[PDB]
Amino acid sequence: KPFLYVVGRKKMMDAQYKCYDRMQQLPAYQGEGPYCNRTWDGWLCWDDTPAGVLSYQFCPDYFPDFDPSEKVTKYCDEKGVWFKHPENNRTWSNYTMCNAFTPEKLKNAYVLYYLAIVGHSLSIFTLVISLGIFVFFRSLGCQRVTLHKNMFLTYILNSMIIIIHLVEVVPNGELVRRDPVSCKILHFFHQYMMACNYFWMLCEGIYLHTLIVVAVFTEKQRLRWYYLLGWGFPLVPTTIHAITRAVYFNDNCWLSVETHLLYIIHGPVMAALVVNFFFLLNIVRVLVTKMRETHEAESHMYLKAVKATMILVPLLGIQFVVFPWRPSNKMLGKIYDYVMHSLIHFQGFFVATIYCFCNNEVQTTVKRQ
Amino acid sequence: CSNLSTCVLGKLSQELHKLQTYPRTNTGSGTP
Amino acid sequence: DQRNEEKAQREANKKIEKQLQKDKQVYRATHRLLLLGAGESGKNTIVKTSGIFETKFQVDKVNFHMFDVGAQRDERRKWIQCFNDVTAIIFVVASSQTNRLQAALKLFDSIWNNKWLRDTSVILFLNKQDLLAEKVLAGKSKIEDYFPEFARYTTPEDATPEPGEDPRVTRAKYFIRDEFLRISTASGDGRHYCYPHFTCSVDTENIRRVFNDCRDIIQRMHLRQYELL
Amino acid sequence: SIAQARKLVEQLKMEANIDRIKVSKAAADLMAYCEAHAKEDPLLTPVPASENPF
Amino acid sequence: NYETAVQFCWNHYKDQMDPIEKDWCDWAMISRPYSTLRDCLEHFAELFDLGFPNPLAERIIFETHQIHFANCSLVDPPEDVLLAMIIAPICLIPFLITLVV
Amino acid sequence: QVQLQESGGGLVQPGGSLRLSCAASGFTFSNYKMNWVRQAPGKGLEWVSDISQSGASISYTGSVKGRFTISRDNAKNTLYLQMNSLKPEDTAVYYCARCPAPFTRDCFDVTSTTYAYRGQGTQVTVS
Amino acid sequence: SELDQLRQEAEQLKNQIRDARKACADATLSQITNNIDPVGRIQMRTRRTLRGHLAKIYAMHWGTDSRLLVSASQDGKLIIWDSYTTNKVHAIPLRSSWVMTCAYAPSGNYVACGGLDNICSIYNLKTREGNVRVSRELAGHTGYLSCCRFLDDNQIVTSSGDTTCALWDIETGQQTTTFTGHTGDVMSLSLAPDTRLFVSGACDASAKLWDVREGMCRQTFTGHESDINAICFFPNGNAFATGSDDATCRLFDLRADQELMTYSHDNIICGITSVSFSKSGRLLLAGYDDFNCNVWDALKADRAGVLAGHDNRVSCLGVTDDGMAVATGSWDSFLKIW
Ligand SMILES: CC(C)CCC[C@@H](C)[C@H]1CC[C@H]2[C@@H]3CC=C4C[C@@H](OC(=O)CCC(=O)O)CC[C@]4(C)[C@H]3CC[C@]12C
Ligand SMILES: CC(C)CCC[C@@H](C)[C@H]1CC[C@H]2[C@@H]3CC=C4C[C@@H](OC(=O)CCC(=O)O)CC[C@]4(C)[C@H]3CC[C@]12C
Ligand SMILES: CCCCCCCCCCCCCCCC(=O)O
Ligand SMILES: CCCCCCCCCCCCCCCC(=O)O
Ligand SMILES: CCCCCCCCCCCCCCCC(=O)O
Ligand SMILES: CCCCCCCCCCCCCCCC(=O)O
Ligand SMILES: CCCCCCCCCCCCCCCC(=O)O
Ligand SMILES: *[C@@H]1O[C@H](CO)[C@@H](O)[C@H](O)[C@H]1NC(C)=O
Repeated sequence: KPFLYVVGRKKMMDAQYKCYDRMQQLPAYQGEGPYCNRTWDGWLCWDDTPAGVLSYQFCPDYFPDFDPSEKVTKYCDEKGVWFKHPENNRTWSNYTMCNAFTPEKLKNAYVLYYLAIVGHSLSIFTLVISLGIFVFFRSLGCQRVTLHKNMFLTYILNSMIIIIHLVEVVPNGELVRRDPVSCKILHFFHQYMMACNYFWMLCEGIYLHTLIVVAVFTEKQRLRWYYLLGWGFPLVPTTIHAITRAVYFNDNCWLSVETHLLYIIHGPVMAALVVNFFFLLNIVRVLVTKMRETHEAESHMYLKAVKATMILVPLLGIQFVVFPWRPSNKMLGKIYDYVMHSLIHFQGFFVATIYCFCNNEVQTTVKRQ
Repeated sequence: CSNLSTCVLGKLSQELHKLQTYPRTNTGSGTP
Repeated sequence: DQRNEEKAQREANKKIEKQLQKDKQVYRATHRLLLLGAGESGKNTIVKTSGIFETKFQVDKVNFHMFDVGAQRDERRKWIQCFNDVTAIIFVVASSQTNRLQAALKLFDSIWNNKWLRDTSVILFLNKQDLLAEKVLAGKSKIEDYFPEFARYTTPEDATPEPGEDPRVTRAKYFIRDEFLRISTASGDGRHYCYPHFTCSVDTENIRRVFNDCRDIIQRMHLRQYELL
Repeated sequence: SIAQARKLVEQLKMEANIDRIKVSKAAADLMAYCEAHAKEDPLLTPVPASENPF
Repeated sequence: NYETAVQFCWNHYKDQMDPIEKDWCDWAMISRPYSTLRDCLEHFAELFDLGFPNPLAERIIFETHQIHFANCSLVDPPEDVLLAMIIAPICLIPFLITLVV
Repeated sequence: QVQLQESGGGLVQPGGSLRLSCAASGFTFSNYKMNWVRQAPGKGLEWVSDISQSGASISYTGSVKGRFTISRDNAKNTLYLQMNSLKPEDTAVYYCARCPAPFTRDCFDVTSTTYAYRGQGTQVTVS
Repeated sequence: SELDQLRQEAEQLKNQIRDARKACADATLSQITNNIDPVGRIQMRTRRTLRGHLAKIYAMHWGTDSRLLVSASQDGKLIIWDSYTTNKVHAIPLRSSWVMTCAYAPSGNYVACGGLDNICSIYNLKTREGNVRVSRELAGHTGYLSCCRFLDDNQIVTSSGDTTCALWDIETGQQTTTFTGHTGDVMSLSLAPDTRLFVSGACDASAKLWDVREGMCRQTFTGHESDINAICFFPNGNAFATGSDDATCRLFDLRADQELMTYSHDNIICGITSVSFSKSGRLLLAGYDDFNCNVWDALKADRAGVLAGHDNRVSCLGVTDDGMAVATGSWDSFLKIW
C-alpha cells in the first residue's frame, strides 16, 4: 500500500489503542434501560449509547477519499445491540458519508485544475510578451523595471513548473505510485520557484516602500540583496523542507500537504507576504496624504486610493493575506477556491497587464517604435 | 499548509491525486 | 595588423564606462535645483558676473545642487529649456514703481505652462514677508490698487497665520499665494505641483523647506512610475 | 536710444545696395548642385552594405 | 481453518512482545507489535468470508488490553525541533529586510 | 519679417477713452498669443493684457482689469485695446507684443527690455 | 521727434529691400523644381545607439573624419564617440554641467563646449599628460553660449545668448571680431565651406550672413516668424536652411537675399531644434519637437522620410562630411546613427 495508507493505518492503530484504553477508563453507563454497549468498529469507537439514539461522529482521515468534514452514523437497534446491516447480518457503521462526495469533489477539483492550466497559460502568453518588451525596449530600462523583469521571470518559471507538475505528475497514476525522485526534485523546483515567486513580491514591496515611504531620494539601490532575497534566500527554506521531507514523512512525489513540514516553505513565505501587506498599508497611507495635500475631492480620492490598492494586490501578493485561511464552511470554502485560484493562477497575467500593458510609459514606447 | 492560501495549488494537487490515483474505500458489508 | 589598436580602444571604453558608472551615481544622487527669482526678489539672501552660480549644499545626507543664473539676460524663453531635468525650480517672489508681483505672476504663468516645464515642479518662495508686513499695516496700498479682486477676497478660515500676525497682512499674504495657485490649479494635469511658501530672506528653514518639498516631488515622481497617482 | 537706432539705418544702406541675382537663377544653381553630387550622396542613393560602415 | 489462522499470528505477536514485558506498556515500544497483530487478523479476514472486524477477531483484541495494558497504570519531529527550523527562517526575514534598506 | 505696426494713441483727458490698434503683419495671425505691454516714463516694461489665439482666454493686469478691454480680429490680423476711463497713471508708451512661439500656452519675455516681437509703441498720454 | 524722423529712412529702406527682393522674385524654387524627379520615400534605420550620456543631450558635432563625433549633455560630460564601434574614446568632465553647444575641430585635436557658463572651454584631445584638459577658456561673452564652430586650431566662432556672435583666438583668448547685429538670442551659427562667412539664427526671427574677416553683416533674412533655433549652410556655400519655432524650415540664399522655399506641414506645429543637409544638399534633415526627425526634400519641399526612433525631444543632429551617417542627439540621453 502507498505511504498515505501507511500513515492512515498508523493513525488508525493509534486510535485503536486509545479507545480500548478509554473503554476501560469510562465506567458502565446505564442509559434508558437496555443500552448499546460501547464497541470499536475497526475505524472509530462509539461510546455508550441509548437504544434508538443515532450516534454521530466525524469521518476519520485514514483514507485519501475520506474527509473529516463529513459525519458518520451508527444506529442502535431496540434490543441492546447496534444496528446490523441486512447484507450479511453483521454489525455495521454507515461510513458512506465520507466517500459519497468524491465524484463531485473530483469534478470540482478538475474545474480548479483546468482553471490553473488556463490561468497559467495566460500568465505565460501575456508575460513572455511583456518580459520581451522590457529587455527589448531598454528605454523603459530602470531599477523598477529590472526588478519587474526578475519578478516576471519568477511568475514565468513558476508557471512553467506548475504546468509541468499539473499536466505530467499529479494526473499520472502510474508515475506517482512509483514515487521516483524525478517527481520529488521537480516538487523541489516547484516549491523553490513558488518561494522565489512569493519572495520576489517582497522584493517589489521593499523596493516600492524604499522608493516611496523611506529613503525617497536615494536611487540605484543595491540590487545584490534583492537577487539574494528573491533567489538566494528562498532556497534555504526549500532545502530544509526537502531534506526533512525526505527524512520525515516521505510520501509519493511529495504531493501531500497535510504535514506541518511545508510550513518551513509557507511559514516564512506567509510572513514575507504579511510585510507586503504592511507595505501596502504604507504606500496607500502616503498616497492618501499626497492627495490630501492637494485637497482633491473625496469621490475622486477614493477612486484613486482603491485603484492604487487593487493594482498593488497582484504585485505584492496581497490576496494571500486578505484571504489567508480556507473557511471550514462548505459553501464559503467553495467560493473561496474559485476566488483564490483565479487570483493566484492569473496573478502572472495581472502583473503583466497592469504594470506592462496598462502602464502609460510602456504604451507610448511601443506605439512610437 | 493544508488550508493556507500559499498552498492552494498543493491542496488542489493533492485532492486531484488522492481521489483519482487511489481507489475508493469500500464501506459496504465486511468493512467497519 | 590593426586589431592591436582596437583592443586598446575597447579597453579604453571599459575605463570610460567605469567612470560614467561612478559619475552616474553622483549625478542621480545629486538633485539639481533652479533658483530663478523675479528681479529684486531677494534670491541672493536665500543662498546665504559669472554665467551661472552653482551652489552646493546637503541636507540629511542628500546633496542638492542649486543653480542661480547670474549673467543671463531677462529673455528666458531659450535657456529655461535647459532646466527640464531639474528636481524643482525655486521661484523667489518679491511679494511686495513697476508691479513686480504681476511680473512674477506672468513669469510663473509662462514657466508653469511651458511645454518643457510641464513635468518640473516649482517650489514657490514668496520672499520678503518682513517688507510686506509694513506695506499693509501702515497704509501705502500696494496690493489693492494693483489687484482689484483683493477687496472681494477674505482670508481662508482653514489658513494658519503666524503667531502675532494681523489679518490684514495674512489676507494679503495668502492672496499672493492664491494668485500663483490660480495658475497651478489650472495647468497641473497631475504632472507637476506648486509648493508655495512664505519665506522672508531671514528664515533658517528655507533650505529645509526645499528638502521637504523635493521629497514630495521625488515621491510623486515615483508614485507615477507605478501609475499609483 | 537715439544713437543705437542710427546703426540700424546704417546697416540697411549696406544691405539694400548689394548685388542680387534672380530667384530663377538662385534656384537653378541649387538644383544643379543637388544633381552634380547626387551620385556622391549616400543618404540620397543608398550605398550597399559593403561600403556602409554602420 | 479460520480459527487455526487466528492462533498463528497470535503467539507470533507474543514471541515478539514477551521480551518487552518489563516496559510493555510504553507506546513507542509497542508501535510495531500492536499493529502487526491486526494486519494478520484482517488478512485472515480476507482469507475467509467474515470480514474485519469480527467477534472471532475483536475478542482477541479485547483479550490483549486485559493481559498487559490494564495491569499497568494509565494516563516526525517534536514540537521543539519543528519550530527550530520554522521560527529561525521566519524571524530571519525581518533581519534581512532591515539590511536590504 | 515680423512687423507689428500699432495704430491709435495721443493725448486724452483723464476719464476719457482710446482705441489702440495693432496691424500685425509679416506672420501668421490667429496662431500666436497677442499681448499688450506699456512702459511708463521712468518705469520698466510692465504687462497690461493678453489674449489667446482664439479670443476665448483674456487676461488683464490689476489696474486695468475692468477699465481696459483687449480684442483681436484674426481676419484683419489686428489687435485692439479698448481703453476706457483713462487715469493719469495710464500715461505710457503702449506696446503691441506678440508671443514668441505659436500654438503654446506659455508667453515669455513680453516685458523684457529687448524683444523683437514687440511693436514700436504708441505714446498714450493722459493729461 | 527726431528718432521717429530717423525711422522714416529705416522703414523706407525696409520697403526698398522688400521691393528690391520683389524684382529678384521672378519665380519660386517649386516653379523650377516642378518637373524634377522626386526622391521618394527616404527610409533610414537606426544603425548605432550611443547610450553613454546621463542627462539630456543638448548638442553634437561630427568630426571631419566622418567617424568620431562629440556630444554635449546637461550632466557635464563631453563624450567623443567612435561611431563605427560605439567605443567611447573620451569622457571629458565639464566644470559647468549646463553645456548647450559643442564643436569638433576640423583637425580633430581640439574640442569645444559652451552653455550657461558663458564660457567656451577648448579641450585638447591630443595630450601627452594622460588627461583631456582645458586648453583655453573664453569668458568674454556676457550671455549663454548656444552654438560654437571651429575655423582653425586657433580660431573659433561662438554665438551667444547676448544677441552677439564673437570670433575668438584660442592663443590670446581674446575676441578678435565681435558681431553685434542681432536683436535676439543667437541660437545657432553655421560656417560656410570656405569658412569666410557664417550665418547665425537668432530669436529675432532673422538670420544674418556674417563676414568673419570684415566683421560686418552682409545680408539679413527675416523670412521666419518665430525664434530661429537651427541653421545650417548649404554644401555649396550659397544657401542655408533655418529651423524656427513656427514649425517651418526656410531655405534662404546668399545671392537672392530672400526665402526660396518653406518646408511646412499641417501635421507639424512644433518648433525645429536642429537642421542639416546631406553631402549633395538634396535632403534637409531637421530635428523637431515631435520627438523625431524629418527628411525634407530641399528642392521639392515635400517630406521624404521620418526618423522616429527617439523617446524625447531631438535637440541636435549632424550629417558626416561624406554624407554616410546622420547622428541625431535627443533629450533621452541617446544618440542614434541614421
Ligand atoms: C529552479 C530552476 C528551474 C530555475 C533556477 C533559476 C536560477 C538558476 C536562475 C534563473 C533566473 C536567474 C536570474 C535572472 C536574472 C538575473 C539578473 C542578472 O543581472 C541583470 O541582468 C541586471 C543587468 C541588466 O538587467 O541589464 C544577474 C543574475 C540573475 C539574478 C539570475 C541568476 C540566476 C537565476 C536565479
Ligand atoms: C535551484 C538552484 C539552481 C538555484 C540557484 C540560484 C543561483 C544561481 C543564484 C542564487 C543567488 C544568486 C546571486 C545573488 C546576488 C548576486 C549579486 C548580483 O550583483 C548585482 O547585480 C549588483 C548590482 C548593483 O550593484 O546594484 C549579481 C548576481 C548574483 C551573484 C546572483 C547570481 C546567481 C545566484 C548565485
Ligand atoms: C475567469 C476565467 C475562467 C476560466 C475557466 C476555465 C475552465 C476550463 C474548462 C476546461 C474544460 C475541459 C473539458 C471538460 C472537463 C470537465 O468536465 O471538467
Ligand atoms: C503553454 C503550453 C501548454 C498549455 C497547456 C497544455 C496542457 C493542456 C491540457 C492537457 C489535458 C490532458 C492531460 C494529459 C496528461 C497526461 O499526458 O497524462
Ligand atoms: C525545469 C523543468 C525540469 C523538468 C525535469 C526535472 C527532472 C529531471 C531529473 C532527471 C534525473 C532524475 C530522473 C531519472 C529518471 C530515470 O531513472 O530514467
Ligand atoms: C535536497 C533536495 C533534493 C531532494 C532529492 C530527492 C530525495 C528523495 C528521497 C531520497 C531517499 C530518502 C532519504 C534517505 C533514506 C532515509 O533516510 O529515509
Ligand atoms: C483587498 C485589500 C484591501 C486593502 C485596504 C487598504 C486600506 C488602506 C487604508 C489607509 C488609510 C489611510 C488614511 C488614514 C487617514 C487617517 O485616519 O488619519
Ligand atoms: C447510509 O447513509 C446514506 C446517506 O444518504 C444512505 O443513503 C444509506 O442508505 C445508508 N445506509 C443504509 C444501509 O441504509
